[PDB]
Amino acid sequence: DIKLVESGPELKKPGETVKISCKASGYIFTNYGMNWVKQAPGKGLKWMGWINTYTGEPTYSDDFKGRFVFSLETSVRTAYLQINNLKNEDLATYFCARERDYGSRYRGYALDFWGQGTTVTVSSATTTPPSVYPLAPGSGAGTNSMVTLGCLVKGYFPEPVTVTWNSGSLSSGVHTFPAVLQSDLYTLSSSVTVPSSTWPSETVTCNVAHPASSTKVDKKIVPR
Amino acid sequence: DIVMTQTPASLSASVGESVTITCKASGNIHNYLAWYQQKGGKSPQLLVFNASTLADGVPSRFSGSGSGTQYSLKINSLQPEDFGSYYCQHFWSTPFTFGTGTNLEIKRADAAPTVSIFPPSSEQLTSGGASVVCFLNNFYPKDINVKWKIDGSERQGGVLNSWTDQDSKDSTYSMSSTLTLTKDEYERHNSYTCEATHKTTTSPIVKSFNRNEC
Repeated sequence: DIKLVESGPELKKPGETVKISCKASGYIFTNYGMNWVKQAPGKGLKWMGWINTYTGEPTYSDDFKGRFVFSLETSVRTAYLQINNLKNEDLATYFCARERDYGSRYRGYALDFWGQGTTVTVSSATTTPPSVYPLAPGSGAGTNSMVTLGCLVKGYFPEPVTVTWNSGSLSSGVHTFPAVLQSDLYTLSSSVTVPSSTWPSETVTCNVAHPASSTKVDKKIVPR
Repeated sequence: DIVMTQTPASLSASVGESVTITCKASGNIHNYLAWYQQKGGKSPQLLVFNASTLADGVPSRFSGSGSGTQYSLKINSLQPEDFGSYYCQHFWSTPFTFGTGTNLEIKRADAAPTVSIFPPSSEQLTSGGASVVCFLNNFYPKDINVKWKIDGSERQGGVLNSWTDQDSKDSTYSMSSTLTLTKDEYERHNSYTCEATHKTTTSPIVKSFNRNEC
């Protein structure tokens, strides 16, 4: 019943500001403190501070003084995290988390319910849609019980993109590889393995979406 | 401020095996500590709070202990999906700092990658570009090297590699390697080869095609 939902991924230029929201429900919002946690890619969790949901008074880690501001809008059980004068080191995912209990102030409590996290990309690079390419086996490879297919999602910015197969009806034997940034452009691929007795007989398509550019491609994988 | 020193940085153990993660506080935190588990690209999950109390719904194979400055997280009889990152955190006085984290990998039998190569698509070539892709799927250990060869000569420039996280079901890893060239350079050569060197073989595990785009 209790759940915290955060806003979507943000793309901001250095020097700009970003405001993240965290909507709570399922409990008395004003009874539990709300904490904020940062996590840069491949790095660990960093406590930023917490905000007293009853008084609105924030408490920041000395490492997050000045540029960060926690706020509230109790009316709609929402907590906000605003970051001013963004810099590349602010590029990371930010989580809001509820304190498991209450009653004390000087002490803290474990974080039981967490938002899904909001990824903030700090870059000057421009938004670019991806090109979606079908990856079908070579003509003269054949043979076998299984056949591996794929899709190449190239030249987009920023993250994320979603890639599914046959609208999600194909999930077994699927591998989606993390995007790699090269020259301000992202590239990612995904592979799917199905019975050679089913493809090319039965249709296999990868569904690709890039929210930032509103791109939606359903690329059918056809023999060569 | 009280800082948490977590050990070890990484662990690798087999299903059914046991492991212990340590976290020492720079000052007495009187049991105000919790342990979290975090899967790649997901919110951390609370495992234990108040040093040894199991969070609701968490398997009993996870247990916490300790007092003063010394705390431990013990995982009893590992399950395939216990891989991921684990963090401790204290909350005796702000700041409520987290430990550096411990990455846990499930150790399994070595497995050679299954290699698949893919010539550039017709729609990418019309755009003037040409990416040759190679999938190296379901292997263990994670360490692997891919070498690209154009007409027999290694090419190390314009290559982008990406590894997946550990598979929750079979505990293997997979990696994709993309070689990008202009359509012009792609079409002035014939054989394109992708060679993987992995602990599982003393010879390269190869896959190639010639520009009839076989």
